[PDB]
Amino acid sequence: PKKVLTGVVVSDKMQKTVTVLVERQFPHPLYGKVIKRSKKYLAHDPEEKYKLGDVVEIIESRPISKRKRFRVLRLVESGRMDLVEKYLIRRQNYESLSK
Amino acid sequence: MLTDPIADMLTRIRNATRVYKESTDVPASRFKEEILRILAREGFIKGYERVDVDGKPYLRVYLKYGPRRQGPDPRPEQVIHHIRRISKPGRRVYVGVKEIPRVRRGLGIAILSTSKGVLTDREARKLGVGGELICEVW
Amino acid sequence: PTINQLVRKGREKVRKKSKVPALKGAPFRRGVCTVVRTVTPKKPNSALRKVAKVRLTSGYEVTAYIPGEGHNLQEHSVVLIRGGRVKDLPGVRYHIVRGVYDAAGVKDRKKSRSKYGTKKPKEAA
Amino acid sequence: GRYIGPVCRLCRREGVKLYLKGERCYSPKCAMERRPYPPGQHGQKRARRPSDYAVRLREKQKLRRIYGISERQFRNLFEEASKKKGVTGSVFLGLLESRLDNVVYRLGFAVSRRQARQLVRHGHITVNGRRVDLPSYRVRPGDEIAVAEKSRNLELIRQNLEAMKGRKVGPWLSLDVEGMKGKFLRLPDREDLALPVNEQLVIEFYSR
Amino acid sequence: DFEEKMILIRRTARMQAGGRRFRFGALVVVGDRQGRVGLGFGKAPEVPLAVQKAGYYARRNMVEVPLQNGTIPHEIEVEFGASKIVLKPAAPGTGVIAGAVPRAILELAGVTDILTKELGSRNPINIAYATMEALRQLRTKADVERLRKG
RNA sequence: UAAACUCCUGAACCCGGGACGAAACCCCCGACGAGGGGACUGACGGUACCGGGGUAAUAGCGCCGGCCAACUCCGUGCCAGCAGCCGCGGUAAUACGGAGGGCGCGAGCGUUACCCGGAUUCACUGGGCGUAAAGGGCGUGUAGGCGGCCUGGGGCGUCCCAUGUGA
RNA sequence: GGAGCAAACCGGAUUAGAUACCCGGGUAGUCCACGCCCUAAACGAUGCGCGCUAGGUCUCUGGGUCUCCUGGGGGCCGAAGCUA
Ligand SMILES: NC[C@@H]1O[C@H](O[C@H]2[C@@H](O)[C@H](O[C@@H]3[C@@H](O)[C@H](N)C[C@H](N)[C@H]3O[C@H]3O[C@H](CO)[C@@H](O)[C@H](O)[C@H]3N)O[C@@H]2CO)[C@H](N)[C@@H](O)[C@@H]1O
Ligand SMILES: [Mg+2]
Ligand SMILES: [Mg+2]
Ligand SMILES: [Mg+2]
Ligand SMILES: [Mg+2]
Ligand SMILES: [Mg+2]
Ligand SMILES: [Mg+2]
Ligand SMILES: [Mg+2]
Ligand SMILES: [Mg+2]
Ligand SMILES: [Mg+2]
Ligand SMILES: [Mg+2]
Ligand SMILES: [Mg+2]
Ligand SMILES: [Mg+2]
Ligand SMILES: [Mg+2]
Ligand SMILES: [Mg+2]
Ligand SMILES: [Mg+2]
Ligand SMILES: [Mg+2]
Ligand SMILES: [Mg+2]
Ligand SMILES: [Mg+2]
Ligand SMILES: [Mg+2]
Ligand SMILES: [Mg+2]
Ligand SMILES: [Mg+2]
Ligand SMILES: [Mg+2]
Ligand SMILES: [Mg+2]
Ligand SMILES: [Mg+2]
Ligand SMILES: [Mg+2]
Ligand SMILES: [Mg+2]
Ligand SMILES: [Mg+2]
Ligand SMILES: [Mg+2]
Repeated sequence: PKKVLTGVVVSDKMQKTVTVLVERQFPHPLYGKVIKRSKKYLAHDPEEKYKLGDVVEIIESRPISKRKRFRVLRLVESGRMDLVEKYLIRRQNYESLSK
Repeated sequence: MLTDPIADMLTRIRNATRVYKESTDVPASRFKEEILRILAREGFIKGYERVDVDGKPYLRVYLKYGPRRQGPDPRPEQVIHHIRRISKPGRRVYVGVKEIPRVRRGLGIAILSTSKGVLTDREARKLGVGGELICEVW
Repeated sequence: PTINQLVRKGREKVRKKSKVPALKGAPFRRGVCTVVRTVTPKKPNSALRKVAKVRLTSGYEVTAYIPGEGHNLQEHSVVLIRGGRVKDLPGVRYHIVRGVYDAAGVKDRKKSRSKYGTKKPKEAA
Repeated sequence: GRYIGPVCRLCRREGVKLYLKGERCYSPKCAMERRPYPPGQHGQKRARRPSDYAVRLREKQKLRRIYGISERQFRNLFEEASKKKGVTGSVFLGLLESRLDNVVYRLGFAVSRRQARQLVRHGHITVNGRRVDLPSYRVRPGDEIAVAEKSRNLELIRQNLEAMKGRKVGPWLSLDVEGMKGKFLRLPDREDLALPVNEQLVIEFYSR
Repeated sequence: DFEEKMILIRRTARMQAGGRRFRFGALVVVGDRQGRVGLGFGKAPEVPLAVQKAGYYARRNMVEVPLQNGTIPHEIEVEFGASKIVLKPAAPGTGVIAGAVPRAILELAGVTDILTKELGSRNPINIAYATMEALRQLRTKADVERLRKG
């Protein structure tokens, strides 16, 4: 099975590409507590159809660029700008950790 | 805000029993009721019942002890010697049926929430299921 | 700590500190005596303890204890070092091994002979 | 090699009478009927309350010295019994009693385990027809333990097989006395033996 | 009459004008090897008298130990002050695996097959008192049933 | 009982036989296939193993204050030395050196070095923070973690069955 | 800005000595504004929030049918329990 993941488009700045943040969760190997973790995937959108906020599925794919190995299978639901806020703030916090 | 109502319930019991109270109320929840049912069936409590306290749903819970004892300190033996959450908000604990534990060589229970309802270890093992390991009582 | 805290931080494995650079752990290291001095102990002991400052192959120049009844070590002696502090002598973390290279083993030693490195005697044997 | 050295001398020390000489360690002396105290200069002086260790040590030295086996071989047997199913105490004894050198002695062909050892070593013994010179060999049940036809004429085998005229043999063994051959019908239960040894102490000794 | 094992004897000392002044303590277990043990702690100016005193105290202090074939109905942890004792059932052929203190006690109660562990303060006195509580606190399928009726 | 000594066996060593590992490739019949027949081939090795003869024929190392199984006499006098930790030695040392004796292992026994253990002494199982080490000087609040009661939908966690994989 | 107090410092005592304790002076400083510093036995040496488990007694501050009852806060003694 070509791996199908699902997450949230958090960038459309590139041409024919969307960035998709994808959550995965699981027990911690020692401490057992279920923990979330995530990862961004660059996904191929040949028709710049998908935009900021969309939940999409993402599918394992024949390579399209360096580090672009996924295509956008389908829209799951639109909207979710809340989740994009989540990401964008987490991102600007970074500048408040320097010297 | 009360993070774990089940831990709350359990602890209300732990506490009331340690001073030989005849009963405790505990704010009512369907889930809570199901755990009590087991508790009652297994003879840890006398029984329980729905009630309103300031017109709000509780579960009065009739506790149960040994007989009076002999020498100095004639306080009754306790029926609930031990009662203790396992799975908790901070850290859920889930088990397959092959790893449901034997509580005090079976002289003790483990209550256990499954997709075939809340069950003791034995009920659930025979029913061939596991799930969230709620608490162990001996 | 909370579980969330263990998840964030975890516990720290404790690194054990070597009592002994005979450099690379290597069970014995060969050296050349430099000063064969006598040193007094400390604490609650009194004696004239026999000691070699040793230049090693391992690079280190270190001080070693010469165990046994009495010895035959002088200023260019060439000896094997083994590790084993002395405790009454500060900065003495190794012993010389007797019976090897220019440290002859202890003569007249009937008992624990294999430490001290002295061959089997031959009168009733 | 196995012990080699004074014997009815731990007959002493170990308190109990051990049967390591067979004929004499049996008759006004395992040296023990004359001097029932430890060897050496201190032997007869108020023994000190023994440490839990001393006790457990002694019991295992007892059991081991009885079978004449070495610490390494004894130890491996114990570890083997521990892995195996069932009361690990008896099992060990099961295994210890399955040694050909012992069976041969249990069967009367030799008067001592030590002497049984020499018989087995020097080819005088045969398991199931085929001959076998290993003291450690595991006799399993069913096995016939004969004497070597070539070896039969020997004074020693004769006497011992003749003094087995009257004699009765353990419940796990049988013995055609004339054909100079016995059998190993099954492995002995703890109850089958009357050893002066509480193995619960031995298991305990191998716990730290 | 029971067996009487002595676990711990020690000499304590109090101070007085011109010199120290010694007392002796003795811990003694007594038991029949069949479900009765008693722990006794007895002090006195001479060792003899303290041991004797302790045995006496030990007999006035006995316990139901529900054996079940040389071992116990279930596992128990007991903390006594800072000393913790764990007590685990074992099949036969295990032995009493335990440190000097809880073993003597478990021996004379006729436990033959049991797994233990001292956690905490490894103080003999307190380890012994925990072992007693631990035995003291053992129930069986029988008594538990009886407790849970109504 | 150890020795001496009395019977008994017979490692070493000497004599004799003597391997399995090798049936194929190949050749012949059949058809150059199936099937059948035939011949060669051994480094290890004159070894393993079998048979006859046959000699009482190696014992060492560590330890004996407590932890820890094993104690006495001499020598020595805070010296010489021992020492894993506690600590021994200053004229009666079971702690040093030797003797006798004893304990433990045994073609080994000790030493040093390194890993895990004990160490629930990084604690998930399984620890702590008033005075022992440990509550941030106090707040505000971001990310994050956690979340009261009732009903319905989805089934991501979770649980179950079957199956592939885990050489 | 500066009354009083007072590191340093200038003197007087005391003392074996006295770079101190005692006495007499005395600058910074202590005071104000603005800007820094960011420490402490910054202590309850006790993180915050929530629920649960006898009472008695004194106190500050609300409400009630004001002998007594019922909130919020500060103390003391103490059930169960915990603690080395
Ligand atoms: N150490 C005292 C304090 O602990 C406080 O928090 C702790 C305590 O409130 C409480 O710990 C309790 C303890 O109160 C009470 N004495 C009994 C219990 N044994 C402890 O519990 C803790 O330890 C046990 C294991 O011992 C765990 O199984 C349990 O899950 C854990 N809560 O729960 C917290 C768990 O550590 C605060 N951190 C702080 O006030 C201070 O550190
Ligand atoms: Mg309550
Ligand atoms: Mg599975
Ligand atoms: Mg000294
Ligand atoms: Mg003697
Ligand atoms: Mg504690
Ligand atoms: Mg400790
Ligand atoms: Mg002999
Ligand atoms: Mg002959
Ligand atoms: Mg000893
Ligand atoms: Mg020595
Ligand atoms: Mg002397
Ligand atoms: Mg020593
Ligand atoms: Mg000596
Ligand atoms: Mg070998
Ligand atoms: Mg650990
Ligand atoms: Mg923990
Ligand atoms: Mg700690
Ligand atoms: Mg502190
Ligand atoms: Mg604070
Ligand atoms: Mg806040
Ligand atoms: Mg938040
Ligand atoms: Mg919820
Ligand atoms: Mg699912
Ligand atoms: Mg002055
Ligand atoms: Mg002044
Ligand atoms: Mg002034
Ligand atoms: Mg307070
Ligand atoms: Mg109040």
